[PDB]
Amino acid sequence: GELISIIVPVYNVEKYLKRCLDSLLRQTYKNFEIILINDGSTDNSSIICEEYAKIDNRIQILHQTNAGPSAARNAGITYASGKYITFVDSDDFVEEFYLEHLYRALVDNGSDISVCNFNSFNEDRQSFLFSITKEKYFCKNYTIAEWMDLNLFLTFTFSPTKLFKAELFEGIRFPLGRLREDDATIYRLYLKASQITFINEGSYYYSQRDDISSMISNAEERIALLASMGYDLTEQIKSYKGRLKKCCEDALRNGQIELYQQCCNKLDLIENYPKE
Amino acid sequence: GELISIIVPVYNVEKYLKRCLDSLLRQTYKNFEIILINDGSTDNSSIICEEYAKIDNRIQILHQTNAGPSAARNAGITYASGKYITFVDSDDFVEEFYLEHLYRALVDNGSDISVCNFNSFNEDRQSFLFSITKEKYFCKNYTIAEWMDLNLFLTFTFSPTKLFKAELFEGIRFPLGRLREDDATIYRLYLKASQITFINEGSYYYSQRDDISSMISNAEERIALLASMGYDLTEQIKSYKGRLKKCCEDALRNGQIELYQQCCNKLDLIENYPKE
Repeated sequence: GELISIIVPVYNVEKYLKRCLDSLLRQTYKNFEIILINDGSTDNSSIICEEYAKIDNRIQILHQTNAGPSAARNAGITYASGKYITFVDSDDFVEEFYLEHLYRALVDNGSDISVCNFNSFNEDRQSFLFSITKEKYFCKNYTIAEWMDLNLFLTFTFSPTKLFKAELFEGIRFPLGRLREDDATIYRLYLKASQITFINEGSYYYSQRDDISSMISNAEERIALLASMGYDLTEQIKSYKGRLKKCCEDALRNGQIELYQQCCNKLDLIENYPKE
Repeated sequence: GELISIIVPVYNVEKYLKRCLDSLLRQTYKNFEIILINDGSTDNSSIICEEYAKIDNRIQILHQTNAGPSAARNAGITYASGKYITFVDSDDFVEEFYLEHLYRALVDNGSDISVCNFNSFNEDRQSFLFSITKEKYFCKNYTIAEWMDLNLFLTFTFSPTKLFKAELFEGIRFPLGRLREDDATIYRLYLKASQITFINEGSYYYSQRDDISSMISNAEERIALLASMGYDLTEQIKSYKGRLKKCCEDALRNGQIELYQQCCNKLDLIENYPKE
């Protein structure tokens, strides 16, 4: 198979990194590179990275001065030479057939992107939560319009579980210094695609154990773009109202007063002054 | 007539302030207060303010530590006790019948807001440009939907030439530390109104002699709000695409590289990947 680039930002994850890398080296799909971007870790993460690189030549390390998750992923994208690009968080781990299933689903269907689901692992209790069962398995091709019309966490705000043609990344980078960076970026990759293939399997495990401002501005930017391109807004509008409610209260609790002012005003307009 | 609050931010306008204030004290509509917000001027502006306060008791001065145009206007809004609120830039000046015409247009039509046009004065050549002639005069009542469907400078991004019921300002303030603050605020006041009256007279004179980021996020925010409230997006979408073009090139010229990738990417999507 053609080369897949796995981009893995690493920042102070010494407890979890070995589990992650072991689950990647066990992939049944062999032709990958793993790009570990150590974002200036101050625990043993950087050492663990070096140790794994010494026993598998598919692992490439980039050490860099701490600059945040966006900067780490953008470095991953710049360094990747694969035909495909996928993201794995160093907190998490995957089934041994993860990559292969994503690959087949993309190539056999002629899609530009393939997406699977995830299950969770509760670290506090050391137990899986299998929300996605075999009985609920399905696979499906989508147009972009069908894809954009929906969880919203899996789809828009979570960068892993997805396999991207590398050419999609022309002009697309994660926004610097900001959290909710996936939220701002992943959907722009969808808008580049012609067809997206989804597989409802939980092959990625999300280990389980805020940036209000970005939450709001990401939603506004996404709505403006979709509108300018002629996509339907119904769901994005509901999402936006929901985020405004959360912001209006949480900004106040955090003492983010100008943000509070803004969000309340916006929520006041939508609810009490709609068009007549 | 009921009290009109005229909010006038003052920052280092010693050359122009006397002209502005003289044109205001000559108003045929007498029942106003002028709130001068000296935003920590370092020329003779603050002294000129004090001199005028001594000969007309309708003038109230607020001195404050320099905090920007938004902070100055927000201070004006907080201190205003009028039933109506209007803005005058200290750079500019008005006809003697300016306030009266705005007042009548609002009250006689039962509107929540009245708006007039402006002409310009070229300071370098000391000459008027009468774009708005008497032969092109008209007056008209508008719904918000009719109003929102258009210059765009006069309407959305320019805070003077408009008379607002004071009640409209519940929850509405100019955004701190940002330029294009008018761009972000004025239209939110329109959305509070039931009916807007426009008078096509150039009774305000704009004296004639950048914030790329805000330009873009203001447009995205406005589109998201309007969409959420059910208004039409056609013109805003055209406005947005135009600002992206300007941003894509100007951000690059200024060395604003992350902003440049963002705007190019957005413009690339809109023009080369519209919905299929």
